[PDB]
Amino acid sequence: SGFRKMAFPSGKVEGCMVQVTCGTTTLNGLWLDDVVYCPRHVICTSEDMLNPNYEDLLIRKSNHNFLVQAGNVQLRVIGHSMQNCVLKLKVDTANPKTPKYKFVRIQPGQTFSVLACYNGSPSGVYQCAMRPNFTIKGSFLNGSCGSVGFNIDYDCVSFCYMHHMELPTGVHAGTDLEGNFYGPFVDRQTAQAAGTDTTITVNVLAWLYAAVINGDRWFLNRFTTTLNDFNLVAMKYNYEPLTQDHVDILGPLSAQTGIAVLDMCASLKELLQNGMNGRTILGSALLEDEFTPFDVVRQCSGVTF
Amino acid sequence: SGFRKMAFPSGKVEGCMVQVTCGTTTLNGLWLDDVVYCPRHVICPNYEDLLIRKSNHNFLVQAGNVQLRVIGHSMQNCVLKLKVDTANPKTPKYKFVRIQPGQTFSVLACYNGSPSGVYQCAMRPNFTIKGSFLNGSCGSVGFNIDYDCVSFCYMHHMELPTGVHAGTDLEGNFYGPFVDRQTAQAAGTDTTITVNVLAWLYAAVINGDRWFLNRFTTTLNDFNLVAMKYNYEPLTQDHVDILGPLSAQTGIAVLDMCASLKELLQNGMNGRTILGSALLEDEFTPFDVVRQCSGVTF
Ligand SMILES: CCN(C)S(=O)(=O)N1Cc2ccc(Cl)cc2[C@H](C(=O)Nc2cncc3ccccc23)C1
Ligand SMILES: CCN(C)S(=O)(=O)N1Cc2ccc(Cl)cc2[C@H](C(=O)Nc2cncc3ccccc23)C1
Ligand SMILES: [Cl-]
Repeated sequence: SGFRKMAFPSGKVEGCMVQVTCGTTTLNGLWLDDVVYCPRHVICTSEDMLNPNYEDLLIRKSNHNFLVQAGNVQLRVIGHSMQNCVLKLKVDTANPKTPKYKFVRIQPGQTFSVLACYNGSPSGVYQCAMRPNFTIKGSFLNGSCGSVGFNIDYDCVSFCYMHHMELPTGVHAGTDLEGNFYGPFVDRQTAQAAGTDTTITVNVLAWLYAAVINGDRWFLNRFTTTLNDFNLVAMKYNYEPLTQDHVDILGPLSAQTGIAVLDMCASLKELLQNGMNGRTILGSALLEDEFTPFDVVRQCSGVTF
Repeated sequence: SGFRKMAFPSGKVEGCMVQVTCGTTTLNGLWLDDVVYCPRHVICPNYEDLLIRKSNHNFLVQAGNVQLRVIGHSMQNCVLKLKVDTANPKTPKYKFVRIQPGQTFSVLACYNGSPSGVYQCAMRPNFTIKGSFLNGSCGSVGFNIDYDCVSFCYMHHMELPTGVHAGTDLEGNFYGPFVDRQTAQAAGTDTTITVNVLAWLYAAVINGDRWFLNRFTTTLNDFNLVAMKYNYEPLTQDHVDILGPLSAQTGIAVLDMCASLKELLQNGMNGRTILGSALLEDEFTPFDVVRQCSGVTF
């Protein structure tokens, strides 16, 4: 019993964190095999950030301008290349702690663990989600650039995010491990703001099914809804549209609890209308949207209370 | 910017998790040097005469895909210590520490000696933890990291009827009035950790959330009278002293913030949130707030 925001064990990622220095800038890098991956803005000054020509800045650098530190050991850079917004530094030593890994690009609503680092040293681990507006609500200070997001289903680490910047509202923007940004964001200090955010509907539904599995049903009602009528109501509360894919994905939780997806949608419509009235759901007074259907099946028991 | 429930990096603890099987029971063990520590209920009462029947070869210890040979066994309170033939080469610098209610720690939840998740939690004033555990999680451990030294503070033993959890320090002494056996036992009425809510209000101010600040101040005595009525723990002068750094950083005296807490308790939040929460959060200590709003590394 119990339901917590749970992150993956971070050990396989800790053994990959290194410090990357270029002139006055110091940030974090991900050391996998003989390559160190880091944000390309490590080559910029604060002035360069308004309109950086990364290609012009990189061509002026040589291998020995990049200082890479792994623990108390200096690594030797023997090559360098840019791939989108990531810099790939070829080093002379392969990381003996390299785990089994993949680079995966995620979709909004997907969750992942973040290992927040400063000076190539891990300081904390937390769980978060890719928001529908492509930002993440993280906890990052200056020096955290290069910190990574990952999932560890089985013993394979799937790297999905690398931290690049903080937007004016305090939210964060970054790239997949191939250097492609999530969202319309650029690694430029330009006037850019996160779009209006929405609630991840399929995740709130999954979390309501987790509450039913843990023995709570106070929020259920005798009604059902069509998918269209649910979306017409949900859009009015800034909830993401629920698609037929979302309904199919919730199938296993629906069969386990005995409650149809469209009946759970009717409870959601009612919670949005009435609020919680002094009650909580899994120790929360708000509707939680940072647990996917997959996270709920992984964390919760296979036997409903 | 941002404020998350953050756990310590779990790697130094992952390298210590093993699976212990004895009879039909399988649970987790902590392998440090040549000793495996696990809940004594794995032998399952009078544990000493139940233990005397067992031989070293009855305890099956598995570290990854490698079998560890048990060469000795002894009990210390509610923990079983299995002497093994091999010292753990991944043993970190460590201490066994007993924590107080209100203190926080990270839990590495494991099943079959394999870590599956890490989360942050607090020792409740009623000595239970609101964790997330299924059958097979027994032996999972709680810890803090103070530089490069892991301080082990908790070992999971059982789930109570309300879904909350009970366990021991690494010397086998339970937190709370619990016993390791199937009997009628329940968690006492819980209270809110006042010094932790105050720390979290200071974190909200640091992150630019000031709607709850007011011009008023209060006395420690008047605040405690009010707090006792909302099932909040008494605030002591030690708590006030501990909040000193956050008081100087934000410019809000601890009794000035206590008056904000008083108004929140009597009026509610009125449709507003603080750090994305509609409830007053009590699982961040003053040190957690200073650490997360400063970037301390391990
Ligand atoms: C607050 C962000 N700035 C305006 S900044 O510090 O001047 N700035 C501009 C900037 C622009 C583009 C890119 Cl790709 C990176 C950056 C840098 C940046 O975003 N780094 C930070 C990252 N994460 C959390 C951060 C919290 C605090 C400070 C800095 C953080 C550096
Ligand atoms: C619900 C607890 N039971 C009644 S039990 O499963 O029959 N039971 C009895 C019992 C008695 C004493 C002691 Cl020290 C341990 C236990 C066991 C126990 O607490 N294990 C569990 C631990 N954590 C989460 C658990 C979730 C689900 C089940 C079991 C969990 C095992
Ligand atoms: Cl995805």
